[PDB]
Amino acid sequence: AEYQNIFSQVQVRGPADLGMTEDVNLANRSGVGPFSTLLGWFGNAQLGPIYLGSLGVLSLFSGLMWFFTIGIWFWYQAGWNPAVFLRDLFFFSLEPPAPEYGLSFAAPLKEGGLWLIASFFMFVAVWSWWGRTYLRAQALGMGKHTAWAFLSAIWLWMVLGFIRPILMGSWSEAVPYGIFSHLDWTNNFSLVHGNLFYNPFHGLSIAFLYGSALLFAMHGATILAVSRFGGERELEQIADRGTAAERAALFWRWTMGFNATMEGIHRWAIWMAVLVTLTGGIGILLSGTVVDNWYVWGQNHGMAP
Amino acid sequence: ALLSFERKYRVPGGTLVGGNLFDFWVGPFYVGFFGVATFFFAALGIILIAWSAVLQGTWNPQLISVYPPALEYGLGGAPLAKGGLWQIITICATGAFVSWALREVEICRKLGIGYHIPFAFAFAILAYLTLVLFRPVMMGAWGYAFPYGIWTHLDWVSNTGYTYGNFHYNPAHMIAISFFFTNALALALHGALVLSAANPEKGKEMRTPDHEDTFFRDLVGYSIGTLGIHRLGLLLSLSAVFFSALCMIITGTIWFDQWVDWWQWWVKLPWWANIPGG
Amino acid sequence: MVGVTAFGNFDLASLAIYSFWIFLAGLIYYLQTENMREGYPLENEDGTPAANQGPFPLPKPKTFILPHGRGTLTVPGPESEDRPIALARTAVSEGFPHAPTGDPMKDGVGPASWVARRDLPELDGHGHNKIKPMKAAAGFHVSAGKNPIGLPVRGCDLEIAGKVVDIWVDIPEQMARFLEVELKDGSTRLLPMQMVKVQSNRVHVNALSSDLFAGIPTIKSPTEVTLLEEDKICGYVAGGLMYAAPKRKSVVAAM
Ligand code: BCL
Ligand code: BCL
Ligand code: BCL
Ligand code: BCL
Ligand SMILES: CC[C@H]1c2cc3[nH]c4c(c3C)C(=O)[C@H](C(=O)OC)c4c3nc(cc4[nH]c(cc(n2)[C@@H]1C)c(C(C)=O)c4C)[C@@H](C)[C@@H]3CCC(=O)OC/C=C(\C)CCC[C@H](C)CCC[C@H](C)CCCC(C)C
Ligand SMILES: CC[C@H]1c2cc3[nH]c4c(c3C)C(=O)[C@H](C(=O)OC)c4c3nc(cc4[nH]c(cc(n2)[C@@H]1C)c(C(C)=O)c4C)[C@@H](C)[C@@H]3CCC(=O)OC/C=C(\C)CCC[C@H](C)CCC[C@H](C)CCCC(C)C
Ligand SMILES: [Fe+3]
Repeated sequence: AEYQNIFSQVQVRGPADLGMTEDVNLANRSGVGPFSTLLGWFGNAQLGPIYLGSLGVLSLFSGLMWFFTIGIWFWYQAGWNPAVFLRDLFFFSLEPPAPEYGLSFAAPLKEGGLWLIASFFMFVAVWSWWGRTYLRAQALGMGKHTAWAFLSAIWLWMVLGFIRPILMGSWSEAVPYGIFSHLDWTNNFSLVHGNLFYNPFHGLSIAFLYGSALLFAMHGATILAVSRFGGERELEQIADRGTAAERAALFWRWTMGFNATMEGIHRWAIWMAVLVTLTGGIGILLSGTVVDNWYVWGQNHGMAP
Repeated sequence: ALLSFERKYRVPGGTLVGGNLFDFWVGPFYVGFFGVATFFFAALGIILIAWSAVLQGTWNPQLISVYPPALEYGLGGAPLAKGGLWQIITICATGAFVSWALREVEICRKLGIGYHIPFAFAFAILAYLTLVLFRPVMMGAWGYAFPYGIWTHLDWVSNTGYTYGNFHYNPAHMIAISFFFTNALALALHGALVLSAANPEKGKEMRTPDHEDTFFRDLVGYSIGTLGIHRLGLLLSLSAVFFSALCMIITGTIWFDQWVDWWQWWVKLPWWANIPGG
Repeated sequence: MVGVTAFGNFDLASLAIYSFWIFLAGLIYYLQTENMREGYPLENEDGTPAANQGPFPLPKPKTFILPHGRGTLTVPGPESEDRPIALARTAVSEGFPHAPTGDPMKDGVGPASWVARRDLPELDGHGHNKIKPMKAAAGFHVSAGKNPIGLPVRGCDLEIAGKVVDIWVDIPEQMARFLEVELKDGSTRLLPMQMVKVQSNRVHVNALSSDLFAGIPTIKSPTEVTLLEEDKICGYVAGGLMYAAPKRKSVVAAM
């Protein structure tokens, strides 16, 4: 049995659906929606409909403008043209303060100055999306758990990037724009602060990560295996519970000792994923403003190996 | 029964074991071969654990560890107090967990449900060994594995990683990372998404799925569908430990020193940048 | 100094985590719970002074003003049941299993169990239904892949389980759900899709046999399915992998 979970085997088509949309179809409707063959094996097929809303565009004006300022900024340390740009790429970045300074818009537009700008629009871009996952939700009926969800994510980016590196002073801090060094950063960020391994937040954050790992795996599973009675379309089973909802319910109950509802699970979900970056910000908002060395803390209280 | 719907589903089935003798539930729980077998490596588990700490380990079950064997003892069975207890505790670990797995295969026989959940669980165990057995195995001794301690085996990750410079510069590591964060996010999205289709505003009805696909497709440009997130859910976490297990079996066996350098085969390739134009 | 700590060593950071930790424990058992909306309360009896046990963290009703039609179903409902269930005893402990007492798949017990689901066409955002063959659709096309419809059907026996005639696909969502069967001498019979191997010239199953394909929950509505219906037939099948082959719940190998 199975194989109606992964692989699929068959495929049905035809017309294309589309819901209300309190606020216009103007932008909506969009592109043709060219189905995808082998895309319909693993997921649905239909590519599009797609919106083209208000806040939806600035994230592009911005977002784009941004991408660039970087690529344009990893010019000066390039000489130009393909071979070069194709040699490193992963190496290039756009380094923050140097003479250090503080929270001064620094040394001119130069130094670290450009970080300044690109960074500023990522503020605009990312904030314009929230408008969408948020207000875009009032037009189809659905609620903003989404938006909110995405708000913890803005926290981490907020802090580590903007909020965090200021309560201190120096803009020097904060994540550079790259692929290889922006890695480096994280590494010398902990390293300065003893070891981000003794930081209670990052740790619970790692605690939380695996938890969303544990839980998503399991979830997809306890549903792909009950999909016989259509253990999916959970929303319907949320309404009038089917034996599928139970069968699943019952499994972990006689195994761990406790079962939920086809509704709590997703609750434990949102929750898990969120508490994630959440603690990691709390743990950042506090690294450098209240602790320069984390190991101390640990062996300053009682915990350490 | 114990539950409302419980009853109806409690029939002498499963039994991969024999045919009863060990087919009953002790409370909410289900006692079977793998029930006492699990209690097996568990008992002896917490039976033994407490011991190596009883040596003059210390206080707070945070800094009490069980360091694996020594590196001149490379593959043999060492005494005990000197790290042999890792061999003995870890043999029961494997048995302890996998059996837990099989125990599940039973449970999903009378309910006659998916064989899925269990199978998902193994990819999980796989990692375990590659980190403890396999890696250590293709390298030398039950010594390139981690201690068993709360606040200690966190020294194994630093020391070993750093060994190499900036693990970050690892092929797979790097991968398993991307993978981890995605599904990390991703559940929050199907996670935060459902509650929302089933609990909108506060005076507005309970919407249809037609809205789920509409709502998201009407976001990025694509909305994969129910089954989707659930097959997806599978991959991503699944893959995490898959491409993960992959890099840590490449360090020490496959690789010498400096993870970055690896990435230099690409750097200084003949033609420089490979493919300039003319 | 260290314009951080509060006393002779009482850093602001310390409580920060206690704040987080307990308030965390907060969510769990209470909010994050709500996992009692279903299968609660639990099954108790009749005796002496106080009954020997029962819960109380139990929240409040959550009224669900359903999609379409009369929408009112607070999850914290009485529920329970007590509908026909033929499961007798075996031992004396409230663990010792309960065995069939008739025709297992035929009865409505075990790995072949159906709930007591509402009687109505699943849904559809634009009011209509979902579950429907293609003999009703118009524009829907089963592309080149596997077109049963006149393709064989079997189980562990081997053949004539029946032939085909169509599929019940996902009208509102786009995807195949059920498959139409006719036992030649039995017109209707739609197996799941999530358990029958499709291919070319054969459409092997596993759940049942052409010996049980006759006596499966029948659709009283020609071209219409209702929640209740789906689960019965759905449980019917799945339940062959234990009830069907007489000896499928047993052993395999030894140890
Ligand atoms: C591959 C990389 C390393 C590794 C790197 C790390 C790092 C890095 C960390 C851990 C941490 C942990 N490791 Mg380790 N760990 C490895 C392999 C293992 C193995 C194993 C058999 O292979 C085991 C059993 C463990 C077990 C554990 C846990 C005891 C602990 C947190 C687990 C967790 O949050 O998830 C399980 C989570 C759940 C089941 C759901 C959690 C539910 C909510 C979030 C909790 C609510 C309140 C709760 C009681 C508070 C707990 C606080 C504790 C600090 C966790 N590790 C490998 C070898 N491990 C973390 C730790 O101790 O942090 C200080 C940590 O920082
Ligand atoms: C040597 C370095 C340190 C270390 C240093 C750090 C630092 C530093 C940080 C973490 C953080 C994290 N660490 Mg660590 N970490 C170490 C070892 C570990 C181990 C382990 C087993 O050993 C584990 C499991 C973890 C796990 C984790 C995660 C729980 C957490 C991820 C935060 C994040 O990405 O925010 C995700 C945030 C977002 C996704 C914001 C969204 C951004 C916007 C929305 C997207 C716009 C981009 C664009 C649109 C996308 C298109 C493509 C673009 C071109 C990019 N770390 C070592 C010890 N770790 C972070 C954290 O939580 O801080 C406390 C963090 O800051
Ligand atoms: C300075 C140190 C290095 C570093 C060195 C290492 C090393 C070394 C390792 C990792 C590993 C990992 N790192 Mg790293 N890592 C660093 C920074 C990071 C960062 C980051 C933001 O920068 C991230 C996101 C990560 C992320 C990760 C993970 C992808 C990976 C471990 C996850 C996993 O598969 O667990 C899977 C966990 C298991 C499989 C445990 C299984 C145990 C069994 C199955 C469960 C037993 C049942 C239980 C006991 C019973 C419970 C009973 C209850 C009490 C009731 N690392 C820094 C730069 N990293 C590990 C890895 O996979 O290698 C690549 C690893 O070994
Ligand atoms: C939290 C601790 C550290 C840190 C530690 C690490 C570690 C450790 C690693 C990275 C790596 C990455 N980091 Mg980092 N990182 C930090 C902060 C950041 C910040 C930030 C908030 O400023 C950003 C934007 C990033 C961004 C990134 C990515 C560019 C990269 C991995 C890609 C990925 O999986 O992302 C998210 C990707 C997804 C969620 C997948 C889907 C998203 C994409 C955009 C969708 C593609 C669809 C396709 C294009 C079709 C589109 C059609 C229409 C356009 C819709 N990091 C902090 C400072 N980072 C990794 C790397 O190696 O990268 C090279 C890595 O190993
Ligand atoms: C990729 C697959 C993901 C996944 C899936 C998954 N996990 C699973 C399952 C599934 C589908 C189950 O069915 C099973 C379960 O029941 O889940 C509810 C389970 C489970 N996954 C667990 C853990 C777990 N999963 C992890 C990860 C993942 N699990 C992945 C993200 C991790 C990680 C990455 O760190 C951990 C720690 C268990 C909580 C649970 C079943 C394990 C269990 O209960 O084991 C039984 C053993 C005993 C009861 C006693 C054994 C005692 C030992 C002898 C002593 C061991 C000492 C130890 C070395 C100490 C370590 C130091 C610590 C003290 C700090
Ligand atoms: C618990 C919080 C988790 C979370 C949640 C979350 N994220 C969110 C949301 C939610 C609920 C949204 O609503 C929003 C969304 O739409 O998600 C589907 C989002 C989102 N999370 C994203 C990414 C993301 N989330 C991450 C993490 C997380 N998101 C957490 C795990 C991560 C990382 C680093 O781990 C990433 C990379 C975005 C894809 C999406 C929208 C938010 C965002 O990133 O801002 C919008 C960005 C732009 C408008 C930039 C435009 C792109 C430029 C054109 C790039 C230039 C060219 C490009 C480089 C070439 C490639 C082009 C291809 C795209 C074709
Ligand atoms: Fe779900």
